Amino acid sequence: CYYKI
Amino acid sequence: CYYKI
Amino acid sequence: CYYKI
Amino acid sequence: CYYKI
Amino acid sequence: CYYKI
Amino acid sequence: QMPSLAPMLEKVMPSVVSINVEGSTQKFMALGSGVIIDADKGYVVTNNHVVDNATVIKVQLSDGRKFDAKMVGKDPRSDIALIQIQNPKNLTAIKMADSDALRVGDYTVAIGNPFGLGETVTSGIVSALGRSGLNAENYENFIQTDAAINRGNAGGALVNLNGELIGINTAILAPDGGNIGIGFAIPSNMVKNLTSQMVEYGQVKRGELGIMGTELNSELAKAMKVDAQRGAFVSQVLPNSSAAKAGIKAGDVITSLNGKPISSFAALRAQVGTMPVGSKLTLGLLRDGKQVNVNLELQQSVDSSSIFNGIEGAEMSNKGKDQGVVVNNVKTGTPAAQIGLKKGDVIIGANQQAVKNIAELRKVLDSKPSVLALNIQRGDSTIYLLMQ
Amino acid sequence: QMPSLAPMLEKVMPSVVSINVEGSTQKFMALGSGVIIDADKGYVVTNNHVVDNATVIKVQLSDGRKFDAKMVGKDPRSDIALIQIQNPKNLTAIKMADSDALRVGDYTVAIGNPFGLGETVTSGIVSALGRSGLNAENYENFIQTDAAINRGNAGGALVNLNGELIGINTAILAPDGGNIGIGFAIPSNMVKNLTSQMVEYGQVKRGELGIMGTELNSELAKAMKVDAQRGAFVSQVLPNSSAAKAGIKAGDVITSLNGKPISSFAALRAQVGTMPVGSKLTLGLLRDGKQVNVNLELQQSSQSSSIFNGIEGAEMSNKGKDQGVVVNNVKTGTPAAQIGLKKGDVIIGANQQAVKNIAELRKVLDSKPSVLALNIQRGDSTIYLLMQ
Amino acid sequence: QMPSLAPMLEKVMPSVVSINVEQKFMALGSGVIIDADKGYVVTNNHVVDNATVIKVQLSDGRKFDAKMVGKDPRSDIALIQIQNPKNLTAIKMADSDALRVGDYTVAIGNPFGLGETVTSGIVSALGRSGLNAENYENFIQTDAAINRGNAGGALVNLNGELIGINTAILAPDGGNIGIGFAIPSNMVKNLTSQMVEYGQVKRGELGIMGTELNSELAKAMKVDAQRGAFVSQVLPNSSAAKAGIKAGDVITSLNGKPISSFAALRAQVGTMPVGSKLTLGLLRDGKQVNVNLELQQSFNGIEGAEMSNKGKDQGVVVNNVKTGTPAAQIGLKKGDVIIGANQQAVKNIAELRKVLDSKPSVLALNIQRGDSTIYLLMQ
Repeated sequence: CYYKI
Repeated sequence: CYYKI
Repeated sequence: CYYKI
Repeated sequence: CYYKI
Repeated sequence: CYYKI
Repeated sequence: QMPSLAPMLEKVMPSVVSINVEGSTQKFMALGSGVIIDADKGYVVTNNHVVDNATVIKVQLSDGRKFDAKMVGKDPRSDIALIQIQNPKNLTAIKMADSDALRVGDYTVAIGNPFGLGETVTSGIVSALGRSGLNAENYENFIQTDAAINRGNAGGALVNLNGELIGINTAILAPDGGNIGIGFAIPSNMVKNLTSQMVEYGQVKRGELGIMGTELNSELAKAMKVDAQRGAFVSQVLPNSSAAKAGIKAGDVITSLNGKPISSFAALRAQVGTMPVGSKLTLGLLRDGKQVNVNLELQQSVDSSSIFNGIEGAEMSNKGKDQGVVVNNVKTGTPAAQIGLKKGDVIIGANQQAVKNIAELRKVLDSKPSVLALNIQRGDSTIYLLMQ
Repeated sequence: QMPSLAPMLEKVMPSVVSINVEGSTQKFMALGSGVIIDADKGYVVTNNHVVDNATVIKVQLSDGRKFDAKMVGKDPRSDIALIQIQNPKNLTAIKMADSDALRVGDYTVAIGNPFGLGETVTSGIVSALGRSGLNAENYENFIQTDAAINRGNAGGALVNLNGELIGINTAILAPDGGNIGIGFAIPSNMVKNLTSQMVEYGQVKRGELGIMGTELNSELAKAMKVDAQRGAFVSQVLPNSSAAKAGIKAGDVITSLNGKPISSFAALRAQVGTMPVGSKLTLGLLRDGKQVNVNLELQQSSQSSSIFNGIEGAEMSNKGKDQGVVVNNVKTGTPAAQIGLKKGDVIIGANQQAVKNIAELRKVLDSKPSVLALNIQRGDSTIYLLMQ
Repeated sequence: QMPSLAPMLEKVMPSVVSINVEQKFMALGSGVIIDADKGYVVTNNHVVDNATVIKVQLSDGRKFDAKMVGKDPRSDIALIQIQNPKNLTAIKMADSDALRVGDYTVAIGNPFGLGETVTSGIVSALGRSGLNAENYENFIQTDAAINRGNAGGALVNLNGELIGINTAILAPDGGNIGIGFAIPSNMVKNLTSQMVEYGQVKRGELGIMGTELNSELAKAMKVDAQRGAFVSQVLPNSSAAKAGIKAGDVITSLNGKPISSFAALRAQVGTMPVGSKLTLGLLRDGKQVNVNLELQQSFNGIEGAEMSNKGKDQGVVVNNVKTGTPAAQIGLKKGDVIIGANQQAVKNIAELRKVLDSKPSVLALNIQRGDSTIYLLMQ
């Protein structure tokens, strides 16, 4: 799914 | 005998 | 099928 | 055994 | 582990 | 300053692709590797045991571009298939060197896709050459390499330190399914000869010379008081064969082909099991301690399972000039004799249409009817047979 | 006069240690390997899973000298630990290399202690770069090798031909637990950025850029008419983020990191997911099919065995301005619910001595008495907790 | 212009063989030619042990019949001899003491009876032992591919010189995982050169007990080195007792070459022939000590009784009697005098021997104990 940085 | 990848 | 030595 | 060609 | 030589 | 393999692989890895296959049998999906042979046309060679029974085939390059590929040819006796990429745009082909120049000791670079991880390059050497016996009916003249090869490397390229294709990784020996340093690749010359046959005709013109024989061990050369301890031993020659036309006596030993020494009969059988009908070649022989050289040319060469798939033990063919499919011989307890096919039956018709030969028969077979009704005849009697 | 690795190895073999650890959870024993980064201070880097739940850590050198090592910093998100040797006496550390210059096909050498056999050296090649997906939440930008790696190589060194460390052997893909020719190691730059943070802070300054993304596949590439078939796909940018200040719009595709092309988004998350807070970097974007560069600067993200060392499942930090040791969130069944801890608990005191922060908190953890009394609060309620 | 091992290998591969040996069983392994003329092939003992039939297949295919020469299962080395050798190719042996971790290796053998298979690797490590605490083990470890059937094969360096004999792999599954062990060539030299000259392995001992040296013992005994041999105790009348090796000493080197561990040191001299003079590097009380030594064994002394002649042809007087010996079963005691045996008088050890050379089923000895004249019986 979506990821974050 | 042998295996087949 | 995985191994963390 | 035997084989043809 | 007390072998002889 | 360090030595490396990176500059060679940066020109070669775009050539190797990962393949994905969807099938049905219990539906299945398979993954493996492939090698771009022709750049413009989109020919990608792979293992036949990779792409059989495949409904959908998508090929992914090294950079991640997806394509759709169509089967073109298959040859399971040697386990080489060929697919063609749809709408080929910007691909890289691999130069194929002569595999007959390989020697035990040369360094090898194996490229493939184990476990869908991605393009994986591994290093090894030529462990041995001319190996066969995994499936004694197959045409296998395998290269042996300790290059790391696991599930998914199949259809991947085996290259020398120059990046030229020297073999297509095929199978490994693993009592645990994981690589223990034993990989097998079909030589590039067998692939070069089998890829060039699927380009012209879509299948293989399996040519036969016409000599029977078996392996030459060390014991038989002591009995035949022959010098060489390995080669092809001619047990007999078939009459009316081009090989018999050339002057080949039984009891002779074959030692070379096109000058190349012969590792084994099963290797020689596999080498020529790929060349098309009519290939001129030279042979080195040893009959009575004398060297004999001769040139040759192939001639052309039937189960009920060669017409049905699953129905063995009933050898059939055409009869006369469009007079039905005659049953030549039937073995007891075989998938045809369980339904009623006896030896001598003349298949006259099926499902209210006449059957004159193996061709008119296959006009309604491929029409796939639910239940089938043959109108064969046991001599003077007219009987019917049912299937499915 | 034969080529060999022995001249290089005799320089580097002292730098690699084996690590023996005893702990409890139910007492157990296990072992991995470590690498000396600073021979003066006694810094040995290893895998965090080698040193997880560790009461006593012993390091044994190449020559057999036994030492003692205390923990420094751990980072289980990337499985990098760092320990310091008690009494550093005449060591030799390894120099490192820039993994961003690594190429697939370069030769590699693995050094570790497989099965407690002692320092074992094994050779291979770079199989692939940017490998990930083996644990989605972890920051993994692995290197792949066909060099032999087994149990005990964990934390060991992976060096090039000049003897420079390029990676730390972490884990293998072995269906049976034995190396099938596929090993993974954490790149050097990742270990350098993480260790150099652990020397100053004993922790990882986890900075964020403020972007949402997913992996750019060939299918999505066609969806957005984007030429690059791999990279980062920007889904949204957060307000007040450096990424917003840099002017990044959603739908942009990231292709390069400081020039270095991106193998995947997962590699990108691990790359800058290790760079310390404030690290200025540039990016290669791609909006409307037009290449765009941008300069950036990481900012803060603001987030128990980090402090407890063995009793985990619950993250905890300081509270407000001198408000004590708050508990952020707890997982069930872990050693945190074994003592009576929930989310929102604020450790204000311990053994009649107040606790204003984690530095005042561990200021009593140092005392190590027989019995602990945690003066926590839940809501306006003040309670105590007893352990050991 | 590419590199390759093929030139080196096409010189060496004729020198490595495959072996076929046959609750009846059939077995397969490998061997390496030591002598071109005599047809001597070295191989692992666990390949040709309990062998009724031994068929050797060369690199070209030529089969041969071989029979046993020597065996020593404590080191897992066995020597066979090809019967009626014709045009055989010996291998050139190198001194394994020149080996170094990181040198490239090449292993040759017959994995799963496939035929001669060549595999590459490096020296993973050296001096490894412990996999059978009672076997003589000083293995070269290598990452070269080695599986079931590679036993008895050749591990050679890049010049083709034989550095070791592939023996066993460390594998939880029975398939190579990059850990293979090979007995060093120098042990093969000392062992096979004994099986030819003596038929078996003349084992010598120094008469010292000892345990390994850990970093924990180095502290307690004020010793500097962290690995070696700790002399616990020396047996009296042993070479070390004679040589003046005292207890609590530490063996650092052997003949100049330093020692990696006691278990390696035990395996080295376990292959040296009896009487092999040598020198040791000791370390006692912080003083470097060198010592020379001479192995030993573990008139006509028959069955544990030392005897020599008495008087002028007055028979053979027994001189010592070890208890719990064949001599103790016969009852003979020290000081006993023989006059005759089996109705034949005995004057010296020659006349005794010519009745022992006659090898009878029972032995009746006409001795005299003290003042009495008695008979003793044997066999």
